[PDB]
Amino acid sequence: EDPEDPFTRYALAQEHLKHDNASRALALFEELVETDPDYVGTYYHLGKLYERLDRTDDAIDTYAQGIEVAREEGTQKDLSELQDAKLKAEGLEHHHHHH
Repeated sequence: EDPEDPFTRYALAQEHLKHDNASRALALFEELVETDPDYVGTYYHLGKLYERLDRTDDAIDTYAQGIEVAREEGTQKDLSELQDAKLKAEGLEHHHHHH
């Protein structure tokens, strides 16, 4: 187990969230997207973190990317959660746009 492995650094990013180092967790999840666009588990947790930081628009984008890889690469479990997490984010700022 190295913090370079996708699941390990993902789980470690969750630990950074718990230590209030949300900024360090943010960088981990954002890198997880750019390097491993396949890893659906990132997109959920990164978007949730975006909503915390009032980056709700960025969250919508991350969930949408997640949806594509959830339906093809992930499972229906992933797909439903990402579609759900964005539809509530559409109503946070209530300034959501047509994707």
